[PDB]
Amino acid sequence: PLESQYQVGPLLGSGGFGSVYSGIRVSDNLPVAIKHVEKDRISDWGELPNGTRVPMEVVLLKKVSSGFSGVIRLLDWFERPDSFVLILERPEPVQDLFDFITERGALQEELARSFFWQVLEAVRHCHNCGVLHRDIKDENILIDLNRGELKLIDFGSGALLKDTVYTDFDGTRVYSPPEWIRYHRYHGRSAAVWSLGILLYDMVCGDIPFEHDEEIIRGQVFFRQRVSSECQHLIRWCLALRPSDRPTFEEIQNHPWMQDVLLPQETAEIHLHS
Ligand SMILES: O=c1c(O)c(-c2ccc(O)c(O)c2)oc2cc(O)cc(O)c12
Repeated sequence: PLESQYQVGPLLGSGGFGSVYSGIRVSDNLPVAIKHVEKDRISDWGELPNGTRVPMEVVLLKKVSSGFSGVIRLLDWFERPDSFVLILERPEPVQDLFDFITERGALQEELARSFFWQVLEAVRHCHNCGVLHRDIKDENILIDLNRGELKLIDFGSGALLKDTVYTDFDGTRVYSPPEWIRYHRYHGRSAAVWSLGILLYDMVCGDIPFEHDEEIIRGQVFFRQRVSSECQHLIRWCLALRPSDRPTFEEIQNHPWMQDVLLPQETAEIHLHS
């Protein structure tokens, strides 16, 4: 087989998620993203059904890879002496939500509703597959600008979903809940809802609501942009200080602010000018 099945293109990005390059599967010109991850920098390892040591990221991706398009799919992976190479889907054209928000500022509520709904559907799919992302944020969401479809990326801080407490976390701090800040303890679902509240605020205000630990613990949300009362209400519910006071995914999707969502294709035609 060998890495020769792909043609490497420009470097797309680099950070705590490794180095990701644009690529093309040679056998059928399929667009792909090629992620290199150094073995030394992988902290959380897992096991494949057959007893092979792979990055947790590979285990989680396999569990969420199938028909549904709300998550970027793992097409293949390789092991090198000092690294792992993951071959992932690559929509074209695409822009991550962080760059999209940097360029356009705060999003109209109609656009934030379509986007947020799609993130909720993707997170539900991950949880239904027994996977917790633990790093939901704008930088980890890609927008397929032609189809108006959002795709979750970088499962490198994720874990298998469980009903017991998590005492470890290596995702983004400014998106982490007060219970992790103060006690180093959180439950998967409620911590995810907290990050979804941070993300929703980020979408409708153009920036995250909290920067310091003190602000997260206090949980007081100030709106810097004009935002409807219903949206503000949903945000404040997602950012409730007590985990049990937060909405479940069902309660979020049945909220009045979430009604009459646009389909992804309508979303692109009206807001992505495509
Ligand atoms: O298709 C793409 C993709 O999958 C990824 C990706 C996947 C997993 C990661 O962990 C990550 O950091 C990036 O980035 C991209 C960046 C681009 O500019 C354009 C793309 O088409 C992709």
